[PDB]
Amino acid sequence: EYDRGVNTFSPEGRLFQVEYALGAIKLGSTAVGICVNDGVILASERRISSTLIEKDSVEKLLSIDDHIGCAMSGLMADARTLIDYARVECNHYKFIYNENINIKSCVELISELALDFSRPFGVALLIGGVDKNGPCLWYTEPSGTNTRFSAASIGSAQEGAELLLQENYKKDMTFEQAEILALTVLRQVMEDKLSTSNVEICAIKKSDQTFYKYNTDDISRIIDVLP
Amino acid sequence: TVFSPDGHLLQVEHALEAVKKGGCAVAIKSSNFAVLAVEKKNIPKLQNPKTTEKLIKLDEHNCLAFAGLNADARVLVNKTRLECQRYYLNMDEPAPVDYIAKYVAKVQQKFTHRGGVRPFGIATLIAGFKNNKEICIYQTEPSGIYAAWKAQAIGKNAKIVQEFLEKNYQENMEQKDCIFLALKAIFEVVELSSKNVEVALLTEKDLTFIEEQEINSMVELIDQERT
Amino acid sequence: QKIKEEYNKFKYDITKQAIESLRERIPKRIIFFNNLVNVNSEPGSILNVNDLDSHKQIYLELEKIKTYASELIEIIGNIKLWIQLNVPRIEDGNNFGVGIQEEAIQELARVEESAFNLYDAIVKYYMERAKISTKVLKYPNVSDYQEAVRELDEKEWIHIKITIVDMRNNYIMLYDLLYKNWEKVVKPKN
Amino acid sequence: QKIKEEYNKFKYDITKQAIESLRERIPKRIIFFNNLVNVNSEPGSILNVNDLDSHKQIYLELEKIKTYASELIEIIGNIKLWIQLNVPRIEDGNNFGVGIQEEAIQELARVEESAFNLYDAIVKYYMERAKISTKVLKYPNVSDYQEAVRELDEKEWIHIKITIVDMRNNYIMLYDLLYKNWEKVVKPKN
Amino acid sequence: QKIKEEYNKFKYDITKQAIESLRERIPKRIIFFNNLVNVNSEPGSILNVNDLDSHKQIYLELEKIKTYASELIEIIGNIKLWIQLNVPRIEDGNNFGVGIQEEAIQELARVEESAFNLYDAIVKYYMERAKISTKVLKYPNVSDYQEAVRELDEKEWIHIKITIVDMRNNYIMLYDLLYKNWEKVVK
Amino acid sequence: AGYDLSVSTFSPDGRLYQVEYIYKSINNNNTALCLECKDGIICCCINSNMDKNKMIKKNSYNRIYHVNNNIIITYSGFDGDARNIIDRARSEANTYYYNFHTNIPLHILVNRISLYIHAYTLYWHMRPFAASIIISSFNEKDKGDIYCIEPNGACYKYSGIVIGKNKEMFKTEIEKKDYKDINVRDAIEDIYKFILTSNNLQNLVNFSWICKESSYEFQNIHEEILTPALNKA
Amino acid sequence: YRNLYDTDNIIYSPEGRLYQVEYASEAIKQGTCAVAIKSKDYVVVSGLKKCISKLSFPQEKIFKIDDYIGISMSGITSDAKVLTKFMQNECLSHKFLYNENINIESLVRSVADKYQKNTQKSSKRAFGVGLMIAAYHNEPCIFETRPNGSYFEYDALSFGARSHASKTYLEKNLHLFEECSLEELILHCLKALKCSLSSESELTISNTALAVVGKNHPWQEISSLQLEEYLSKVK
Repeated sequence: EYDRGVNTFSPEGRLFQVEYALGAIKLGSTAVGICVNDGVILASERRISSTLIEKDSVEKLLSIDDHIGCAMSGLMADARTLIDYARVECNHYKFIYNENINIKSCVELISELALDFSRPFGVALLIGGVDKNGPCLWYTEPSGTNTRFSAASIGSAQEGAELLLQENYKKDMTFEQAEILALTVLRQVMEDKLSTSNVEICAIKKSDQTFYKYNTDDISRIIDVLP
Repeated sequence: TVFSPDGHLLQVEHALEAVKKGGCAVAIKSSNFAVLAVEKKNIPKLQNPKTTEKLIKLDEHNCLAFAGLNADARVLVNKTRLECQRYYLNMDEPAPVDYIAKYVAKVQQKFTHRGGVRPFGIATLIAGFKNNKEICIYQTEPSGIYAAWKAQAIGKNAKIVQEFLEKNYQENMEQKDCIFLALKAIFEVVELSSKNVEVALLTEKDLTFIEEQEINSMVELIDQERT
Repeated sequence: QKIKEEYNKFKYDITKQAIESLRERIPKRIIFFNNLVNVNSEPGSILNVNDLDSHKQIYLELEKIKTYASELIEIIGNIKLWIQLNVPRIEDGNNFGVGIQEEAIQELARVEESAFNLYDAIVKYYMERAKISTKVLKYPNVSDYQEAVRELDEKEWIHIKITIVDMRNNYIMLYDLLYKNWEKVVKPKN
Repeated sequence: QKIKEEYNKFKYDITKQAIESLRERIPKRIIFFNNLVNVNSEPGSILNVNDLDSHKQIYLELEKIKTYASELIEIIGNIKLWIQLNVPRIEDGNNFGVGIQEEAIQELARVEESAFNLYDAIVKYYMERAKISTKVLKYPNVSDYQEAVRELDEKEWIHIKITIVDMRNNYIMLYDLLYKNWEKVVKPKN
Repeated sequence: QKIKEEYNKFKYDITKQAIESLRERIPKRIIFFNNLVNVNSEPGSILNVNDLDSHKQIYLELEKIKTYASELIEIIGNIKLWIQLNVPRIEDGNNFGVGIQEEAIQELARVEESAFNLYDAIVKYYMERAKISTKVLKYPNVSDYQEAVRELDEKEWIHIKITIVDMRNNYIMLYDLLYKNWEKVVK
Repeated sequence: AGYDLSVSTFSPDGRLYQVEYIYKSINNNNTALCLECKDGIICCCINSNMDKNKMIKKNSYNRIYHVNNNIIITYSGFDGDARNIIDRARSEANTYYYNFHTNIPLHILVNRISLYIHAYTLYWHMRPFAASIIISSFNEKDKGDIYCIEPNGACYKYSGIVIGKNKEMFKTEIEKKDYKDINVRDAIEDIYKFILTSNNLQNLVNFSWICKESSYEFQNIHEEILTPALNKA
Repeated sequence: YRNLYDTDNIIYSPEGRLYQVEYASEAIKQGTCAVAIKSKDYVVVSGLKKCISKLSFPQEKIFKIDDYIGISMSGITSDAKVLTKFMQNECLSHKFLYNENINIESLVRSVADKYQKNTQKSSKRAFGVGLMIAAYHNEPCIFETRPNGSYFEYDALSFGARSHASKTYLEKNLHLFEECSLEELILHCLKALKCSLSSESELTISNTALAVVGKNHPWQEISSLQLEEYLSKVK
């Protein structure tokens, strides 16, 4: 093995520290984001320890701006650094220019913090917003390779949650068919019961273009359907 | 600080084991106050003061009780008080606990990410005030994560003492009821003598201590409770 | 194309037997062998020789061992082979899970090697007693030869019971290890 | 020029045999030995001594063993040499694929040497059994010598079947190993 | 599912026996063997031959040896299995404790193999002694064969007592080892 | 065995590796050639890498660099680490032109380029260069002078020198004539005969002489001077 | 064969090779296929995207630098977006400090040193990527780089998983220079991908990005509603 170096090439032609960092995003809490023709829904999964952890004091859907919401996974201690850096470079873009930052011009800069030429970041984000050109949902990796996902999922249970989205996705879906899909997949890959304090989803519609965290009162409006 | 093949860290996972070999500290929230309690052991007939290791002040409305390396706490606290006053000079308001806890957790996170810097081997739990008259007992970690608890304990055997708090923690206790809760956690410290615990009652933005004769009237009730 | 079909059917056929063995075949045998050498016994109440009188008594106990040994080799051989067939292509780095697979096969081969040597060892029992017994027939008054025949059977009696506990103990040490490392044996390169 | 043609022809004819063995000779035998010792069999139905009545029956089983052992050495010996002929010029570094090739030679030589040792083991059976038989003739009432004969046949009977299992398990693990590492066995450095 | 209940009960049932051995079974035997070979004895007062009269005295003593060996194998065997079941899932890093465990496994297996080989070694004693004794009847004037029989008993008596010391010493080193590192073997 | 990893570590006999291994690298890439003539200096380059690509243009892989009007420089070895010295070779000519308003003489350019190549064989953090540079020119009153600066300094002034995969074969063929005889025009035929002996009919070579009484400046061959190539003798 | 000369950018092997750079030159073979054809006056680029999952959109392979200069990376992405930005800023600054277009031959020399200066140091590693700079300034040229500093003004390139199968298609096709046939040139380049596409699979239904640049052509990305009418339906 050649893991002693921070950035050394393998005989088969691949990195090692970046490859080892990819094995750190499959240990945190799961998450799932679904994109539609008029918005984006990001369903997270709260994995609180006990009644001592105050609810709303810990969350997994941090906001980058007023029009861009994102999830996280991996080393949560290092996830509040890229998001804190994305909260600066996005507002710095809103000061030089005046329009909302495009996701493609935001995900490409948040992936630019994976430069090691310090140790690489073991964070796997799920940035999704409605910046321009319709709503988009992206998914970055510790390797810096970004892809535009239509319905992705990160976290511990992202292996069973990925193919489950391929068995229920429809291109012409609505918010009622998205919010149901964003929660019917979380009930399958789960170790607890989907109560009113186990999901902290948020949606960014295309009409108002602003994000809106779903409180515990409106979360009962979707979990009562259960198809 | 280099990644491992499974994805975990090394120094961040080693330094987290250093706080386990430290004195037990426990902070319990209430309605309008937060009584702290730290248990430390000294050598008799020598060592004149209590050394004022724990229950360090940071501002007029803050209280930090470390656990871990007794020598490394002064550097994190003197780098906290320097930012506890730099904020007051740049925002004309006393430093809320939401910013201090976000800062102390940033100092430890900034060290595990740098190159050639030993991570902090301490884990403090800050119990201050927010912008309004709300108390939020935060709790840092050597990894950089933090969460606003309602009752927390750290140090030597921080699991059974944390388990006892889950058994009888009500919503809003009284003054003496909240002290008896933290003072019921002397089961972890040997001999339950009054020369080992050092409680501090932070209340209504005015930090105060508790005399040695008051803890004697409260520890004597444990003798009739341990039968 | 028929061979291509027949081969793929075979890899599937192993996998079925392996999961079936871990969920049913292996736990049932754990409890079975445990009923013969119970852990709650006080020391010395198991490994004694009080109920010990060719040695017709040892034969019946040895016969049961061979049944237990035969079924063990068959069961262990296929589970071990199944893990061997799941090792991925050898690559440089990120093969911590392959290390678990390699360490597991070594331990699996150890138990198989241990049980396999019993068939030769039982022949050794008869071989050693027969040679000494010939000397007793030729020299009936050298008393140490007569003490030697008695002790050899008593030795096997002690060894047989230690063999039965080791059977029980190998199964539990094998089962807990595979259960704990179950995720890396099936998907080792993620 | 006559030596130059025969040598290049030799390397080509071998290369054919290696592919021929992997596409036909080895898989056909995989299904063949599997049809004799099915992985889907219930425990105890393979490795027993239930159908056991010089021992003419054992003689016939060893004759079958000798056929299986002979044909394996010929196929494996040529496949192994073929991998050896495909090792590139020795260079410093970037020879992980050469390590794979060496690893392949290691597994192939281990199985071939193991099967080769059966020829020495069969001689040991007849020599040891005959020696014991002389002792039975000299001392016909010491019953342990007669029990040793019975037990000796049962041990060898089991070993014969474990050998068939060892045949079965080696053939599948070898074919699967080369299949998984096929790109590095042929082009270890590109 | 019925076996699954029995299996968890089995894992629970082991833990009780292990604790019982450290608080009662192992310390009591330490004192037991100590009463036979006191450390405060003057040199030569233990490993001597003054009390040595087939050799019926040696015969009665081996029965005690097999008793001492039996209780040792049974006690250590359950302790060894108990520590094996306490090895955590193989993970990368923070497995310093399995190394601690390995030292315990290495020493526990070593003592068992030593005691197990006594059963084979005693059979070897009688086989060689009987063979030499036959030769004395065949060759009554070669005086060294008679000296060899005498010396063999004196040798075996010495070997018997050092074996008892090795028993005693194994029990104390094992008890002392688990006691000092007790927090890391369990957690 | 242990004393050849870094460059800042010597060997017990006294030699120095990692500056020695480079000699096995410049002796395996595409060769070069440059030799004195009574009329001028004529370089060469034998790019012996046809078989691998065959898709590049005709004269796209040129390896005859020049710092200014009349000083030709070729390579041997790593194409990347050799271009970096050219930038230090060109910038040295410009710094000498700013500070002294004159063309840089060759006996001071090869010294300022030697303390640049050699300077990288000292730091443990940086790796040494992997190129053998040929430097030459042709004065009007003085004859030519070819400097074959190899790695680890050693700016030796040759008169005909080859460096590559056949650095020992052309030396047995360059000695077939003194070359301080027949002009640079007929010397091309003698050069092209050497390449075919030691490998087929391909237009991969690209030489460039410095003097044919053409203002004594650098220029390529021409497309009409390569055509009369004797393919038999 | 002690393999000690394998984990650093400074250590040289006894054969003369530098194995840490040779591993990067092998890292471009683990990328998707790509091919660029140079006509008499037009230059096309056939990039094949890497559709990883079924729901995810395919990754972008063909980029843009200026109106006439367009690249197409083939290797890791983390070392492609950095070399593109450290090429565009070396391109727009030439159109700002001066006013003419950047000379394509003078641009690549500033990109080769971005590889070279990133190799000699030990703290920095080599760029594992292979660029294919396709541009047209006065004459259409198809340049390409490597992790090692090396340049070859090609005429037909290939980089990828099955690059050798497409290399053989261009080795026997030298009739691309003479007859330009822009409408048929893209058919040749699309055939170069189809002849080396995942062991007889289609994957050309708007999943292979195309780009054309020439005389009066800027870096025109071929629209998704134009390459499937007949350009993808020839055979």
